[PDB]
Amino acid sequence: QGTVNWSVEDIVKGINSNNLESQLQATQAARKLLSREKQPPIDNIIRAGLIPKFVSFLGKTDCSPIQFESAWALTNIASGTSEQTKAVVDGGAIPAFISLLASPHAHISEQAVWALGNIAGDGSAFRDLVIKHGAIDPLLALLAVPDLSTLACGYLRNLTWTLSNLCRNKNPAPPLDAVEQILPTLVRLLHHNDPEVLADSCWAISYLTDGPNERIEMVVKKGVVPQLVKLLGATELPIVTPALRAIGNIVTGTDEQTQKVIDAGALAVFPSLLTNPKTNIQKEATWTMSNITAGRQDQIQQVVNHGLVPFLVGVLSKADFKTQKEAAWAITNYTSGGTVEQIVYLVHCGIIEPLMNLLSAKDTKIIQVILDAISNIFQAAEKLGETEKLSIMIEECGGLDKIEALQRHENESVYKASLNLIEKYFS
Amino acid sequence: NRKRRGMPKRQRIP
Repeated sequence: QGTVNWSVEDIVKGINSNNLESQLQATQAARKLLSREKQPPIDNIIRAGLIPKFVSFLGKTDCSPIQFESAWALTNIASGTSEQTKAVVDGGAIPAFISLLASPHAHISEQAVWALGNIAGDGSAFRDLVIKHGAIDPLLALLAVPDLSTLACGYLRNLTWTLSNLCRNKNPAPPLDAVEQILPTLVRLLHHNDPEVLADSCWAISYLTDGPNERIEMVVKKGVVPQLVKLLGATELPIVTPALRAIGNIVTGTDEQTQKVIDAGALAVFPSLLTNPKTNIQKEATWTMSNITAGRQDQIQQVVNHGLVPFLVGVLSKADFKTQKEAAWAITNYTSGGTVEQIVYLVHCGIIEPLMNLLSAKDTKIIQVILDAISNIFQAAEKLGETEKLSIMIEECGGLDKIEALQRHENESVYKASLNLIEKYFS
Repeated sequence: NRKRRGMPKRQRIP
């Protein structure tokens, strides 16, 4: 009640006094204003020019409470818009917070961790700026214990989250040496028993694997794939989501990198993923599948062996359109690099009808994708001399009607392929 | 074929 609902001008008055305790009192009052969920007066506090004062309070070693209160107040200012975070940075908060990482008071170093997390989370520039100030060493030292379980849950969760922000964002991606420096601790967090630490550890790994093959390799070589695959089967959605994202990122790389995902036993989880109630999970799982069917023939064969083709037929038959679109890609990739037998197996699974039905979609791009898949399947049928057997299949399900109509489509690329099919296999 | 590729801030409340 003492420091509850102060006016900004009273806070300004207490902070401008030459009384450290008065300043502490005013700072707490500011912290409480900024701690409210309904429109905290962040811009009002900034306009009052209180930031430089807060920053100086960070270095008041003899008055830890005011160190804590200002750190908390600055954290919440830094949690706002880019402009508001910039204000905190502009005040010299970065080095001051990094100095607090070594505080003997756990709740104060934690607040510093939290603050740096918000600053780094703004984007690439501030992220790299926090790194240049040398935040990584002191951050990792806080996690350098024989067993993470001895750390307070909240403390560990904050450390993990802040680290994940240091791994986040592109253009540019985090510095290579920074990633290398962080990875070993990150891998360790990836094995912790706490659901929130696991979720944010997966997000970190997902950020790191979201780039060129070299970035993917840095992570893969650390041997995290088996663990990712395991977390991929976790019950918690917040864990599955980032885990799937990471696996999805990894299979966009080389065939060898993709193979590690397969060897880890990832495909066995996909019967669930491809039928998951959360559409975002279905979409990303199908997307992941499309990048696997874009692999080698022995990898396509692994997809067949795990009985995932029927699941692709299902998603193609019924699913959120965005998911169905990833399924169309999955089939086209499959038919592009697959053997004749593998492609034939596709048809026997019933891929044709659900494929034809999606030719009624208004998305020009999916029509192009489907038409290419058809071409590929006919080419496989040509080597068997059974193109006609396919023509009847497509005709009986009302596919020919749609291909014919696609000749009067408005898009150049579409009708070209349409008539090519029409006059080559249907005349 | 080829392969196709694809909260940051937290306020501390009571």
